[PDB]
Formats: sequence, structure tokens, C-alpha cells
Amino acid sequence: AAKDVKFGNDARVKMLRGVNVLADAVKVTLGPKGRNVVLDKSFGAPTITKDGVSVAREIELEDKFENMGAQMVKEVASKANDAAGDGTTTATVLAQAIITEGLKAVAAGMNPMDLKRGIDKAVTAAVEELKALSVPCSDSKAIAQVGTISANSDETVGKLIAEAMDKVGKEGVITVEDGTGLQDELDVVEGMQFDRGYLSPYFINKPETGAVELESPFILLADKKISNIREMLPVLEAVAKAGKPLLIIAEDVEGEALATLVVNTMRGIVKVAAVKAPGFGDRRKAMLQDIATLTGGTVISEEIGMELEKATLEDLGQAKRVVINKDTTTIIDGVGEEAAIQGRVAQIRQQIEEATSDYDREKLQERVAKLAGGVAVIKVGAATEVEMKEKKARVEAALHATRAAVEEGVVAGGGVALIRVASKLADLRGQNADQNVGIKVALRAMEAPLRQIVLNCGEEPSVVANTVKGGDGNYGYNAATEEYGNMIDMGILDPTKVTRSALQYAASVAGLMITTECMVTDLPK
Amino acid sequence: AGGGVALIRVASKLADLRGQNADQNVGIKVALRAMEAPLRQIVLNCGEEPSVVANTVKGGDGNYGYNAATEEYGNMIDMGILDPTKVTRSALQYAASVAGLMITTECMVTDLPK
Amino acid sequence: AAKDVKFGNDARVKMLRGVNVLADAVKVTLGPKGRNVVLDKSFGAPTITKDGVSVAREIELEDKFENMGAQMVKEVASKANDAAGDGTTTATVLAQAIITEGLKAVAAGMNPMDLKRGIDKAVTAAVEELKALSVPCSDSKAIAQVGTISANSDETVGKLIAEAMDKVGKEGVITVEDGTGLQDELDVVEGMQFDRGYLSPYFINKPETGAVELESPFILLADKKISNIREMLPVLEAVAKAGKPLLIIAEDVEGEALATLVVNTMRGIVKVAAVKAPGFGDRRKAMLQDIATLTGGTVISEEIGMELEKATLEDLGQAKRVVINKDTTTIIDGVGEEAAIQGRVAQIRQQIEEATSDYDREKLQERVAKLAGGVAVIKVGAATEVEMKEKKARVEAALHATRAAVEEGVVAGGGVALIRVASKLADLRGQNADQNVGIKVALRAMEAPLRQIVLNCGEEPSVVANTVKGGDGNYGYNAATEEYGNMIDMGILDPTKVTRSALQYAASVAGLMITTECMVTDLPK
Amino acid sequence: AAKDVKFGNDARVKMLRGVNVLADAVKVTLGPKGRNVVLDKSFGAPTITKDGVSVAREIELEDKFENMGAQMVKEVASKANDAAGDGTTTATVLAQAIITEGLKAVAAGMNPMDLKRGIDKAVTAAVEELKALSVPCSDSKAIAQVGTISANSDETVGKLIAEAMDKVGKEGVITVEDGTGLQDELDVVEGMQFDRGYLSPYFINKPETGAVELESPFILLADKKISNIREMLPVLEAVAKAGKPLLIIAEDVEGEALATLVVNTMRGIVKVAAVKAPGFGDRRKAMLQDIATLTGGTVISEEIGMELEKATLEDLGQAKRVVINKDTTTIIDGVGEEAAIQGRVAQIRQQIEEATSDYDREKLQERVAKLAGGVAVIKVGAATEVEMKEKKARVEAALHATRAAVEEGVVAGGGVALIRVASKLADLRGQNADQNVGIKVALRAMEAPLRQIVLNCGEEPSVVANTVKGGDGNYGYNAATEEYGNMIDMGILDPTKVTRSALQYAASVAGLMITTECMVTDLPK
Repeated sequence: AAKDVKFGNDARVKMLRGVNVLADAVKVTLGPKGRNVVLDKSFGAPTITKDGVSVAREIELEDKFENMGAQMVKEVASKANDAAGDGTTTATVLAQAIITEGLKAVAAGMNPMDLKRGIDKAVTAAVEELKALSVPCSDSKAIAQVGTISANSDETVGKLIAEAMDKVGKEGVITVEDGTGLQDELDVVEGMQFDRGYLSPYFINKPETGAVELESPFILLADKKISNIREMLPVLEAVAKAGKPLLIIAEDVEGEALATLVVNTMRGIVKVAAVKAPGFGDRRKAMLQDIATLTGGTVISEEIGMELEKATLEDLGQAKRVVINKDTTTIIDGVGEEAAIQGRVAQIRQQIEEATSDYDREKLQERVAKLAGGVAVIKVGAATEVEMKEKKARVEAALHATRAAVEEGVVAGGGVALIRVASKLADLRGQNADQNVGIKVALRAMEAPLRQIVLNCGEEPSVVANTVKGGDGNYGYNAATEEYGNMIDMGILDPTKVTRSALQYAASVAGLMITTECMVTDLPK
Repeated sequence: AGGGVALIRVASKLADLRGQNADQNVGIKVALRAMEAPLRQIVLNCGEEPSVVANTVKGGDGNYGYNAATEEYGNMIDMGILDPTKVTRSALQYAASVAGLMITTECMVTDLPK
Repeated sequence: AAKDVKFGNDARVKMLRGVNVLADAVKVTLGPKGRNVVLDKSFGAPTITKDGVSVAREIELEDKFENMGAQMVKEVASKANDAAGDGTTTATVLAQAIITEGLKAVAAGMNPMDLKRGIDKAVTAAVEELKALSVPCSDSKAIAQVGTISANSDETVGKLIAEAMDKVGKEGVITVEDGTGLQDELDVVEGMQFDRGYLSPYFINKPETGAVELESPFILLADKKISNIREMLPVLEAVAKAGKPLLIIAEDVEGEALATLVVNTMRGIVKVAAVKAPGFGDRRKAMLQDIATLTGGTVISEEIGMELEKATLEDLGQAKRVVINKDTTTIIDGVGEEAAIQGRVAQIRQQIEEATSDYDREKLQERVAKLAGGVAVIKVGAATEVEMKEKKARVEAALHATRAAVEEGVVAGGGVALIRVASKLADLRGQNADQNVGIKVALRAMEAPLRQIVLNCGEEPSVVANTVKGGDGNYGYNAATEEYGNMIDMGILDPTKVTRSALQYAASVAGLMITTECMVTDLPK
Repeated sequence: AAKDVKFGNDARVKMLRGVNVLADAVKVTLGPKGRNVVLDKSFGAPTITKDGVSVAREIELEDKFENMGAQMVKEVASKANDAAGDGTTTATVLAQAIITEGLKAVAAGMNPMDLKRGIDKAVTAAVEELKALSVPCSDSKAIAQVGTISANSDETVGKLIAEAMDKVGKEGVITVEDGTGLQDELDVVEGMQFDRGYLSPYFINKPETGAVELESPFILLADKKISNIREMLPVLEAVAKAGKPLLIIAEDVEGEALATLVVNTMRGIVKVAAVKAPGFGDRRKAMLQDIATLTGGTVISEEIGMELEKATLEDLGQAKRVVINKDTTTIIDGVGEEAAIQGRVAQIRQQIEEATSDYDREKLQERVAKLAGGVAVIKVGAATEVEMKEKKARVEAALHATRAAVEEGVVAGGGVALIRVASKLADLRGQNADQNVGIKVALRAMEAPLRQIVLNCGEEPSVVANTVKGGDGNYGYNAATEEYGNMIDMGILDPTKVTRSALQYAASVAGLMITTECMVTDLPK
């Protein structure tokens, strides 16, 4: 209906002022000396937290425009978390910094399109100057130190992780279950994991992690699209019995039978979830077959004349547990006998011999790895339910950030990482003044994360920063101890992956906004 | 020659075209000066005075234009900057259709703001 | 009483918005393709003009602050006119240009104090790059061409001037009287001129020129300060008779007898005017003596026991006409007999022989020059009163601008002068970005004057400027003909002095304003 | 004080809307089928008239700007009347026409400065195309027909004029006095007339004509400026006796003794009036001498040592009547004896023999003419006071318009004159479209005057115009008879001088306004 449209300053100041809220309202839970943000709840008591993520989710403004802004940068930062395991709070505070100075420039008479390049250059450079500091993390000794710092100095964790990776390689699968009663457990089981997520939220039964979890469920393997729920019934009812939930893996599921299951397992009538099959094309119909052998089931395709109506509970796959992120599935321990599995491996092991191309080769070594190096399972320790559910968490967080260190290393955390990088590129230049500025902006805006935590401590950031700059190396300022030194030795660091993601995604958005001339939203009625 | 020149080119030749009464000669000048738009615009999305870039593309001939991306002139065709003819035509005609109708409208009838 | 006080943006935007009026309301009467500005009068018909000066005088805003700004820049430009003979309209439009971009900068985050330096450097440089183009004007042939272009191609004028300067040196005195009936007249008379102005306006009887004029007046020469009007009466009454006005030259005249005469010759009771004696110290009491011999009178000092009460009409000086600018007096043809004058010269001619220092020398060659090379008098031609009063004007304007060419040459007028200069200094830099910008601002702001006249012609300035830049030399754009070429040959030029003054004074102000943080005015009540 | 300033449309629409009143409120009293305009008076009854001049005087609007406009065009039209003897109403309606279409153009996107030229060309052309139709008026037969039509078909007048011109040449002086009792009288007396007006209004004792009249007054002839009223007393009192008024002729009279007499003859204490002497320079001191011999008095200059204090009533000039317009004096019958006058002529008659130049010659034949061909005096007829004062008027109006016919002929009046001219110049063109339009505008705007009178008759002007155009020659439309034919034969015509003046002055103004971008007036407080 009748829209409202704004251009120029207006269209932007709204965006700015709009993000300034999302920012200012998160840049406090920053660091160790971070403050509390109270998030009013409806029924019950307010929620008091310092989790910059939860504080974000609850942001949404009145003025349709301001909101629009604050709703974009909000949307991008969320991506950093999706990749690394943290940073979103950082991203957000970075973005704010660029945008604040960017728009301060644009409106001063400089070209937007250049300021965007100057910025992207200054970044593309700093992203590498950053890969410099990156200090490897390959030996299972250093892996321990990481997980140990991610669990708040709990040595028990660090080891647990290291012991796990040393069983399936730092490129393997790792899951965390619940404990059976004190004494941490660890063992390897036939499993798998592919890059597919849930088809729609709601299936979500654990809004804490933001994913789904089904125990001893049944799996549906059918090659084709599913719209007519009718095809389901003969199986959705054979699965109402035995009282076990169901997982759906097929070419896809559209609006009909989709919005159907989204409601049935919503009232509590047989819980089910679905996700697109793996990959596409001709290799799709093959990968899907592995999952079948892996879970003692059968593939249901139309190419051989099989219908979803003529399928009992025997033709279904089955495992002892499965998880499914926003964009990541993962099967744990399947019924498949080590006979048809070790044999399916032999068939694929030969597919590599009759290899005629490099591509055909790659996608085969991948298919095997996931199928032979099963999955790692860590059952957290214990001593009372309350403590068990707390360690479980610190483990996931640790394991996570660890993985991301193994990949691109780790670097002087706590805000230095950036001030360091950005202190070298002081000579970087572009083609026109309007681009040189697009840079200075991007640098001065990396001094933010630190300058902030130094502020959540009532200590003049003006200085603490100036001083961290007046040196070199991993020399930083420890937020907690209020004394300087080597940030790495002091145990203050973040995987490199994240300090990067946060710097890039922040840049992405800020850019777009600096190069925006028009906004179109509904009318305040 | 795409990227806005196509038009400025054509419209630069027809500088002698005339009609029957002043009120028609003007109906022309209007239509020409309005073809210098598309270019004059992209030249604006680059913060470069369109006033000039246009004037200069006019002060020549052939497929000589201004490359928006490179910020340097030359042969628009060689430089890989072009649009099928069909389109640069369609757009010029349909735009004309409408504008016409509106310029020859004396009455509008719509529901009441309630 | 209760003041209102503003700081920061506020204090400035008011100033800006305040000058934007004074500017935008004068930058139209610019050039040959200039428009008309109507200045409402009370009783009678509106005044229609294109004289950017008259349009200024009538500017004064409501909002005490906006007015404050517009009232400063207004005050400085007026100085250009005072020195050269034009430029004020230019100064004003220049000022606008700097300030508009300066404040656009300050408020963008740059240092004010630097922007001021960057600007002043960019100027101090361009001022010389300008003395380059300056093409001399010493031979009485080129002098003619100037006066001729200042009189709108009237050769008769150009000659008149040249013939005049060739009688008292290009460093002499020149005045324009009224004609006696066709046929231009020219002759030399015993006179003098010193750097002193009226003590207060009002004495002004010709608000057109803005000065005072007294015919066949009496002169008062007394060495001392005058506060008690009582001392005057014995002479102010001997001067009510004979019906001639009176000129006062004494050490000074303070609040008492001053605000006294300011009112007496206001009602029409004996017209009088006063001005500080010449120079100061010991040489003051001497210079003043020359004026006496020069005008057949006597000096009245307290050092010999002379009182202002005991002075008849015989002890008074007398001439046939005197003028007195804002800061310039000038005596024309005095009663002094060529006996005591040619003798006073002989006395001073020797003072130079017994010269012991370079200073003592200088101030003696000056005293003689003014006393020996009397004054030039040009009685304009005729043929009806209406035409006579029109040529008289074109002569003053011409003579004026000429003088200013003789001093610092002439240069490609009509806005090029500047675009030229400012096109070379493209490499000029300072110490910090915030100073480099203080420059770019000052250059881009010199392209204004032209960019404007090109606008009073409906021709895209964007181009006409770009094109005048894309060359070199005195190559410009003729506003009148709408065709390019050599601005000098085409007869389009302004004395160098002025194009300088206007650029400097404009700079002065803009500077101050860019370095202002507080404004203090009365309350809107 | 605090001014208000407007630019662009605003500055103009105000002016337009402002004139539209002055116009619309006068363009009705136009022609023979003209309507009545009621002009409220304070004390008494409203004034009902059709004299577009009187209706103008009483216009002055509220909105400072609209007024400004309506006050300019109002001021220029008044000039037409000053030269010719009519037209002001026409000028005003012309101006309106140009301005209305001009600004309609400017604001449409065309250049103002061009539109002004296009217009001025179209005029400069039409002004001549007009000198075509101009049909001579030299023979005392055609002169009669003119005066006769200017007196509303009263043959008696026409003759009176003709008989008068035939006594002092169509280049002589003619005045209208009051009658002595029926039977028109006519005779020649020693008099003179120069181009000088009253120094300030108020002296005006007959606000009907707008001039001054003194019977059997004394005259003051003094060569010099007069500021100190003191110099007067010894004579202003010798003139209080004898009870006769006084006329002042001197180099000039400034602020002092001026604002002095302006008040003394205001309370009724001895009526006096003053006017600048004739011409300037050296010939001024001579012309003034004639006036002396002419009026049996003596010249009072400072060059021979004469003071205004030492002058009785014998040294004063004297005549039997004098008149003084806005810019025209005129002496009637002086005491000078035909001895010193016929002798002064002989002295000047020789000045011509010893003639060395063409200029010196001219100004001598002029001095004699005015002095030898005295003045004509027409004492209107009678039969009751009321009718006598009515004929007197019709005579002045007639005599006037006649003079103006003798000079530049006469042409098809009643609005055709213009439509005719403007119908030929249909091919006239300029340099750019924006100038061709500046023409079309100026032509279509000449069809106004007619188009209007045709409207004050409820007859579609659309046609009557179209039809007068569709022919040629002096073929027009008679407003009164409502039938066409030869406008000259039908007795419908206006001196050429006026139809010109009105077309030019109207153009002048309209121009200026079309080329105005700024207005500056006081604040509505």
C-alpha cells in the first residue's frame, strides 16, 4: 500500500540514528568489565544478561526508517557468529564506527562510491596484515591451551577437545551429548554430517542452541520433491506407532506438505523435521544412497517405480540421535551394519581408481571421509544436574572457537589484534583524496573494539589505545588485570577467523549504507 | 553505442529538425534535450559534472562516448559498452507515448480520500 | 543587559546562513550580464540598481545572529573598495565561498585552526602567482588605454588622465571639478593632501561620494587638543559673518566641542568640519606649519602663549576648496603667496643637506613633494548639465582604477585572473591533511567569481570554467561576447591591486569565522 | 533596520501581483466607454472620476513588495504625461501586458536578459514603423482641427490656438490666464521661459495644475549658492512690506535657507519660491543677466563685491505673473523698458557676428529667440465663473496635445496606431529563440490598449482586434460609433509623440522587472 519514501541526508541520518541504538545498546556488554542489560519479559521477571547477542535479538525500533537501518547491520553481524562462533557484538561495534564517520564524510561533500573503495582496500589489506600475526595451532598441545582458555581456564576441557580431535583428525566430526554420571566419556561411532539445514524454524525444540534434536528417530530417504501430504500418511501413521519421531530427507518439500508438518509436530502429534538432500545433480542421487546404507534403510526414487505410500517402517533409516542447525545437519550412530558400510567404502574406494578427472576425484575423497571417519562423541562429566548442564555449554563454546583456531590460527585478542594491524597500514593510499579518506576512516574505526572495553573500565581509552599503538607485536593491554604485556602469553586471544569475519562483514554493510540514496517503506498507518 | 551515448548522438544531429508552428518546434527541442538525460545521469552517479561529460560527448561524432566504469572516453563499441538497438528504441518511444498523454490531459477523476 | 549566548554549530550556522543572504543578494549584480536588485525606499519610488555596494548597505537581518555574520563579512569587503576602487562585490562572493566550504569542513571533524592556515598559505602563494600575470603600466601610452577602458571606451578620458599624471607624476594629486562649459580644462594649483579623515560622519554633505566639500572655506590651525567649546566662540562667531564655512585642524577634538559642532552645522548654523593634524610627535608641529604658510594663516600653539579666544579672521588659513574622505583630507588652491611658500621650500631644501640619518631624510623629501608639486585639477567637458554630470562620474571611476593599475599593474579581469592563479597551485601542500584541505578549499573558492558571471548568463559555469582552466595565459571567456580568447586584448581586466585585495580580505574574514566558537548578543527583547 | 529580502519567483510574483492592481484599477477608465472609479476621501463625499491619473495617485498597497512593483511602473508611466500630455493610463496598461507575459516566460525557463533585448528591438523597430503613419501638421488649418478635437469638437478653441502659434511661431511660448468677462482675448508681451522647476513642492498653490502662480511678484537675481538664511532677512523683510510675493533665482538654495522658506510661506508669512538659475558654467552668468534687463533689476554676484544684505527693493526684478512647473519656469510681462531690452538684443545680435564656432553660435540664437519673441497670452472667454474655469482647462489640454502634434505629427488613435505597427513587424527576428520570444511578447502586448476599450463596451475584443488587423492603413474601429472606417477622418487620433512615449516607457520598466532577481525592503513591523 501507500509507501513513504526518503532520499539524501534524511534517508541516511535515519539509518545512522537507527543503528546508533543497536550499537550503543550492545557495546556495553563488551569484554570482561562489561555491564548488564535488562531485557523486559512479559510474564515473569526481567532477564539480566551481558550476552550481546540476546540483547540484539530484542532490538527493533518505532520509526520505520531508523529501525530499517538498525535492522540491516543487525542482520549482517549475525553472519559472523554463523561462521566463526563469536564476533557479532564486535561486528556491530565496528560497523557503527565506519558508518558514523562515513556518513560524516559523505555529507561533507565527498564521493560515496569512492569512500566505499578506500574502505574495502584498507580492509582487504588489513585482512592479510592480520594473517601475519596468526600464530598456527596444529600440535595437540596448543590445541589444549585454546580450548582451555575458551572454557575459562578449565584444563579438563582443553584436554577433552584435543583427545577428541586426535581420534578423528582436526577435520573431523565432534558432538557433545549429556553425561551419564560424572567421569567424562569419549568414543567413536559410525556417523556423518552434511551442509543442509532445517527447512523452517519451529521444528526447533531447543531454542537455546537454536537447533533441533531427535532421539532414536526414524529417517525418510526419498529421491523427489514432496508437496502432496497424501503420499506421507501411509508412513506418517506407521510412525505414530512405536512412538518415535521422524526425519525427512528428500529432494525437497514445498508449501503444501511443509506447512502441514510445521503444524502437526507443533501440537505434539508425532514430531518430525525435514532437510534438503545433499548436493545436487547426479551426485545427489548417490550421496543420498550412502545415508541409506549408513542407516540401514532404502532409497525411494520414482526412477524404479517406488511410491511413498508403499513403504513400511523397515525401509526407513534409523539412528540414535540427530542434530540440525540453521544450515547444518548431522547424523549420530546409525543402525547400518559394519558389513554393507565397509563394503560401500570398498565400492567407492575403487571409484577413485577409475578416476578420469580431478573433480570426479575430489568429490569421492569427500564422500569417503565423511563415511569412514564417523563421528566423535563427548559425554560431559557431572556431579548434580545443574553443574552438568553448565560444563556442557562451556564445552560447545570451547570446541567451537577451537575449530576456528585450527583453521586460520589465533591472534592477540581483546581488541589489540585490530589496533595492531591498522597501525602498520598507515602508508596505504588510493587513487583520489576521496579514497585515501575511505581508508583513514576504516583504520580509525578498528581502534573501536579496544577503545570500548577500555571504556567499560572507566580508564581513558584515549591513552590505553595510544599506548598499545606505541609498540608492536602482540603487546596489548589486559582488560582484566589492568596491566600490559604479551596478550598471547596472558591467555587473551580470539581465533583469527573471527577477528577477520567481524572486520569484513562490518565493512560490507557500512559500505552499502554509505552508498544509499533512497529508502522505501510502508506508511506509519 | 550504449551507456547513454546512443541517444545524445542521435539527438545531436536532428538539431535542424523543425515543425509547423513555434509550439511544435518547442515540442522538439524538448524531446532532444530530454535524450541527454540517461547519460547526464550516470555521469551524476559518479560525482562528475554531467554538464561537461555530455557537452564533450556531443562535441564529437560516431560511437565516441564516455566509459562510465573507466572514467575515460573512446569508442563505446570497442570498449564493450552497448545495448541492443531494440531497447534503446523501445525506451525512447514508450517514454514518449506517456509523456504525451499527460501533456494533453485536462481532467483527473478519482475516489475521495475516505 | 541580559545577553543571549551561543556556541558550536549553532554559533556558526547562524553566521553562515546570515552571510548567505548578504552574498546571494549581491552576487547577481555581478558582471555585464548582471541583474537588477530593487531597494525599497520610504517616500517615493523604489530604487532599481545593479551597484552591489548600494545593495549591501541596505542589508541587515532580523535574527540578531544571522545578522551578526552578514554584518562582519559586509564590514571587511568594504575595505577592498577603500584601498583599490572596486572588488567589494567580489570579496563578498569570495568570502561566501570559503566560509561555505570551511564550516562544511570544520563540522565534518577537521581542525579549524589548521584550515585557517592551509587557507592563508594557499592565499599568500596565489597572491604572488598573481603578481606574475601582472603586466606593468608605467608609460603614458598604456595609462591611456586603462583610463579609456574604465570610461567604457571613451578615448577622451584616457588622455585626460594621462595628461594629468604627466603634470604631477603618477604619484601626484588629482581632483575632478565641474565644467565651465564644454572643452575640458586642466591646470596646476598650489595645494596639498594628507592621510587624515573626518572626525565623525554627518559633516558629510555629499552622501554620494561619502565625503565632505567646502567652497572658499576658512581653516583653523591650532596645535593642541580641543574639548571646551568655549575656546571656539570668539572665532566661531567671527566665522558666522562673511558667511563662509570652517575647517578645523588641531591635535584633536574630543567628545565635548566635537558632539557640539556635529550638531551646530547640522541645523545649518555655520558649516564646519575637523580632522586630526598630520602625523605625530615633533614632526607634527612642523608639518602643521607648512599648511599655515600654504594657506596664508598662522599656527596657534600653547607653547608661545596663544589662545583660541584671541584669534581674528586674519590668523585663519583659506583656500578655494577642500575635500575629506573617510581617512583622507585634501586642500585645493590656497591663499599663500608664492613668496613665503617658495621660501619655506628653500628652508626645507636645506634641512636635507644637514641630514644625519636616512629617516630624517625621507620624511623631508615627503614634506617637500606634497608642498611643491601642488595639485591637479580636471574640469570635465560639457554640452548640457545632464551629460556633464555623467562624464564627471566616469572620470572619477576611471582615474581611480587607473591609479590602482599604476601601482600594482593589471591582469586578466572578468574572473579568470583567479581561476588562472589557482590552477597552477595544484601541487601546493601543507603539514597535515587538515591543512591540505585548508588549501583545496581556498582554490576551489577562487573559481567562484567566474562561475558566477557565467551563471548570470544562463551558461553552464561547470564548463566555461573547466574550459578556461584547460588552457593557460590570459586566455579567458568574454562575458559580453560569449566567446573566448585573450582577456587582455579583449579589453577585459582589473588593476592587480584589487583582484588581490578582494582575495585577501575575503580570506581574512572567512578565517576568523572558521575559528569561532562563541557569540554574545543582546536578547530578542 | 532589519530588512526582509526575497529572490526569484517570489521577488517577482510579488511585483507582478503588485502591478496587476495598479493596472486593473485604471484600465477601466479607458476610452469613451470608460467606467467610473470611486476614490474615498476623508472629510466629505467620495470622488467619482474617470481620470486614470487621479486613480493612480491614490494607489499604494499593503504588502511591502506588491506595493514596490505597483509603485515603479506607476512612477515611469507618470513620465509619459510629463513629456507628451497624455498616455500614462496607456503606458500602465502596456507595461502590465509585457510584464504579465514576460515573467510568464522567464519562469518558463527562458533567459531574462534576452527577453529584454528581443523586446527592446521589437520596440525600436515599431517606433519607426510608427513614424511612418505619422501625418504632418504644419499648416495653421490642420493645427486648428487638432486643437478642435482636443477640446471635444469646440471650434472656438482650435482657432484660438492657431491664432496664437501664428503670432510666435509653432516654437513659441503660450500661456493661458483667466478671462476678464466673455470674449476671448489675445496679445503679445515681453516675457521668457527656461527649463528649471521648483526646488521643492509645497510652494505649489494650485494643486490642480500642480504648479505655482504668483501675481505681480518680485524677483531675486543673485549669482551664488544660498544656505545661510541670514543673507536674506535684509530683503525678506523689505518684501514683507508692499505685500507682494517673491521669486528666487540663484545658483541654488541648500538645506538651510531652503527648508526655511519652505515653512515661512507655508504659514502664510510672505509667499516665496525659488528655482535654479538657467544652464551652467560661463553662459549661466550671462543668461541670468538677460532675466535682469528683462525684469528691470540687477544681478547680485560675489565677483564684484555685492552682498545680499545690501540690496533694496529697487535692485529686484519684477513682472506681472510667473508660473513654475515640476521642471519648467516661465516669466510673464516684465518691467524692463523696451530700451535696455532692444539694446541687449543688439549686443547679442553681434555676438553672432564674431562667431568662431557652431556651438557658441547655437546657444546665442537660443538666447535671443526667448528674449525677442516674448510670450503669448490667451485669456479664456466667459459667461459665469463656472463655465470660464471649465473652458480654461479644455484649452490647456488642447494647446498641450497640439504642441505635441506639431513636433512629431499625429496618428490613428484609439488603440489602432499600435495594432497597426505591430502587425507589420511579424517577420522581425533576433539571434536566439529567447529573443524571438522577447519580440512576440512585445507585439501581442500592443494589441492591449485596443483590446481593452473594446472591452469597456462589452464587445468581444477577440474580434474587433482581429478585424482591425485584417486590413491596413488608418482603418480602425471607432469606439464611440461602434462602426469601423478611417480613424483619422473620423476624428480619432493622438499626437504621435504620445503613442510613442507610452510604448517606450512601458517597455523600459517591464524590462527592468523581467531582469530582476532581488528585492530589499523594511520588515512588516
